Amino acid sequence: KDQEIKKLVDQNFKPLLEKYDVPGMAVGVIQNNKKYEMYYGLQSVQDKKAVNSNTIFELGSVSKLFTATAGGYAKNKGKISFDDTPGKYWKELKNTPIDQVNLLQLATYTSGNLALQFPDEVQTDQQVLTFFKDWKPKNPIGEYRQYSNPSIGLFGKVVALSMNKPFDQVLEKTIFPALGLKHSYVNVPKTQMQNYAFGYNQENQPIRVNPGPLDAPAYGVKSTLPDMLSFIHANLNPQKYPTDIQRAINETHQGRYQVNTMYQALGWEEFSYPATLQTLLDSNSEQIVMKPNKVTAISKEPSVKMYHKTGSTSGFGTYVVFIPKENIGLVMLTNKRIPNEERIKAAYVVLNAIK
Ligand SMILES: *[B@]([O])([C][N]S(=O)(=O)C1=[C][C]=C(C2=NN=N[N]2)[C]=[C]1)OP([O])([O])=O
Repeated sequence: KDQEIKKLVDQNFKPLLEKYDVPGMAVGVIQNNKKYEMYYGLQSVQDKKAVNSNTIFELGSVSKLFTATAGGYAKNKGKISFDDTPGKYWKELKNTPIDQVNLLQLATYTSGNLALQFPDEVQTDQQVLTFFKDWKPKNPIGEYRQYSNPSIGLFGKVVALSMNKPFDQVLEKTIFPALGLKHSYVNVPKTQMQNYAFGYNQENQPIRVNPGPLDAPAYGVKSTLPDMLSFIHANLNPQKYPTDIQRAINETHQGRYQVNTMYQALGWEEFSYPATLQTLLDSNSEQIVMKPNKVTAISKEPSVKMYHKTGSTSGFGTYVVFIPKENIGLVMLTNKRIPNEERIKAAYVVLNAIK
């Protein structure tokens, strides 16, 4: 039955490469503290270079899981409180309307007036500040979820301030080493550049992620399959990790509110396990991801939880899912974006099939 993991991944993930003309894929499963790595295709088409365990992929919004973790770590070191407001850490925002939004609300997208992206004209340090100064409320604060790069991006920048280090150094010098990660970066160094995949766009042109305002906390991490698998292992089995990072991790698992069947935890999305396929699919529906939705308090506290997160940049897809009580998880990394539904559906069949 260990011998079936490979066959399951070939049945469910492998056809997506022909169907979506994807150059390269890495799929990892972890089960009962045993890791399985499946690699497909090429990290770079023009160089005929294979996907392998050194291959670095862009994680996109799976990056928000690291930001959430950095938030949990800073809360439990007493550097921040989730009841604080950003003006306490970014002086220049004190007494402004955005300083009525607390850090949890920023992290969990409920400021009530923040869209998916910054405006394209917002780019520099000063334009970012200016944007947050000029910010004014729209929906009642804390009542409306709209998925948002600037919201969690500011939470990220506040966490770095509370730690007196820029955000990239928070991850690379504190958070990634505490998790045992060897090849995860906000900035891929010179000596690893030959391991960094090209991404491929919808016209199969090789591309990489562009700079943008507060990109690191929102979508700027790159990692390998083994690293991601270690991250899922941390999440599934955090007793082995330093106390500090354990408390951080636990903090990311606590659901804060519900949108019907989807609970919003810190970074992660949480569901009752077992979740139906449609529950997992509808979590990244146009309605949930693209438009405001009024949240409610958690009514049904799930006893057995599962967690997932999707991520995309223009050239890369990512999906990450784990279920504590089954001691199982999966990671998919592609260097071409494929529909979220496909990633979700393939992971559902594999994880169900293994028990
Ligand atoms: B995350 O992956 C955020 N998705 S996004 O639509 O906001 C997005 C951010 C950044 C890029 C990009 N910048 N430079 N190159 N590519 C593209 C898209 O959430 P998710 O999983 O997509 O819902």
